[PDB]
Amino acid sequence: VKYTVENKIIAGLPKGKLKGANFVIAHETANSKSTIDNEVSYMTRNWKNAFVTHFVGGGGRVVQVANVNYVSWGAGQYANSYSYAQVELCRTSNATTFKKDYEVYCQLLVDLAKKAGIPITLDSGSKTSDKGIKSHKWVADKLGGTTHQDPYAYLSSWGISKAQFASDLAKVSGHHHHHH
Ligand SMILES: [Zn+2]
Repeated sequence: VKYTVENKIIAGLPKGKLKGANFVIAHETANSKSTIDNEVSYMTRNWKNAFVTHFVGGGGRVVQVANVNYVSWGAGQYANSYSYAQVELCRTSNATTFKKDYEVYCQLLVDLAKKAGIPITLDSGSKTSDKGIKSHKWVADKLGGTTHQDPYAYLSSWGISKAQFASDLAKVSGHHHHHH
């Protein structure tokens, strides 16, 4: 799947070194009324409270709001010290929009993991040494420093289980000539 990264990197962010480039975090906004543009404007003004690296939404748009391979304030202190990137899915009520949003979400999570040298697994293991794509839920369950459970409630409303999300991420990495 093809996408365009819109550069809206927030001016003035800290560029904190990671303890390791071990995770890519899978989020969603939990906001049934916001657009991706609303989310980007809000996070620009409120970055001191929280920020991620990327939004996905608005029909498979990507907006980058922070550089990767530095701390982002997205998932509590324990995940934030080990997250190469943090990718946040915006909501839609439109099935055509969602299919675009979701395909691009899966492609971007795999693209970032591959660039960081992180395995394409979902919610594997239990520690900061278990590299991979991690839901906010897995961070809450295994590391603490947060209680959020995204993105599974939202994916479930669109008929996508955790098992289906794992299999969809593997299908991106499993493409013929995805890698050497
Ligand atoms: Zn989250």
